[PDB]
Amino acid sequence: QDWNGIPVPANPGNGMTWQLQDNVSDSFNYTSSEGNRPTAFTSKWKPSYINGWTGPGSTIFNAPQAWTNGSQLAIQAQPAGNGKSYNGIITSKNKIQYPVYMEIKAKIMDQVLANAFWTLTDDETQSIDIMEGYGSDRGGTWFAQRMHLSHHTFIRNPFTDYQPMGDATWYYNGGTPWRSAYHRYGCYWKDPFTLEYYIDGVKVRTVTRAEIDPNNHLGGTGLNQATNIIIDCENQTDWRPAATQEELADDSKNIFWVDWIRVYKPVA
Ligand SMILES: OC[C@H]1O[C@H](O)[C@H](O)[C@@H](O[C@@H]2O[C@H]3CO[C@@H]([C@@H]2O)[C@@H]3O[C@@H]2O[C@H](CO)[C@H](O)[C@H](O[C@@H]3O[C@H]4CO[C@@H]([C@@H]3O)[C@@H]4O)[C@H]2O)[C@H]1O
Ligand SMILES: [Ca+2]
Repeated sequence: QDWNGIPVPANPGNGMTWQLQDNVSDSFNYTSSEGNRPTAFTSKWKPSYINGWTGPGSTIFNAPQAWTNGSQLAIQAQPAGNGKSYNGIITSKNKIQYPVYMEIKAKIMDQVLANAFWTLTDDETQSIDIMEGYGSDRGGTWFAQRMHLSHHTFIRNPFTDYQPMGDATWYYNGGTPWRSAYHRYGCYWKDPFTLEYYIDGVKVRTVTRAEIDPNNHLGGTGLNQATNIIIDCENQTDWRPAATQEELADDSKNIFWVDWIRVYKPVA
């Protein structure tokens, strides 16, 4: 695999080591697209959201915009007309649950669109955002230069959304924009109350119990459910400027590239 010899940066415990979870890991070293979906892909992933929802704001999730090129997954955006985009997404066919380390090597788009690697339960109440980036300087240099590290707890009806909002939820890298290179974005979901984030193999943030669910949307369980993996892009016009149609058409800038995803659990 692509990550051969790259250590897992999280601590598996004394007298423990890390073990790869095959069914949610992929080096994406195959070619695939709409009408050419091989087993290497369909055994693990589907190019759609976890249900029929087509995305927030000006997003239109669309299967053709997820594909692979022999070495990387492309999560692509396209013009949809009427101020909207078509947006790539994949989701896992298999669930994961703490304790679990999950990491991608990826390069976000030079777009105002969100690009994210995240989890979401079938009931849509629990989410971890391993990363959520906004690449273009047209969205503000402040955003282009920061990576969002967060999680959500929801009540579905009426819709109520909690995430931590402390300054440490947006991680700065000296002014280098995140669009400029591939980085490794990782998170150890250690238990329902403990999340650690890792960028380029370095621990950059720890979230503990008080920040997990202070409004009690989950009734005291914390982030405890088996959940789905998602990698997507979104046109989040409820709070972001809309992408222009020409930006969405520019294929030198409209692809969120993921070289690989790897997932491990701690073992003796
Ligand atoms: O950028 C990546 C993500 O980052 C953060 O994680 C965000 O929290 C996440 O947005 C969320 O994704 C899901 C979970 O909660 C919201 C949210 O936008 C989303 O789910 C939809 O929420 C809307 C309400 O705003 C609806 O409740 C919708 O329900 C659907 O209703 C019908 C159609 O399909 C089924 C769905 O449940 C139903 O039969 C939710 O899907 C990302 O931005
Ligand atoms: Ca690869």
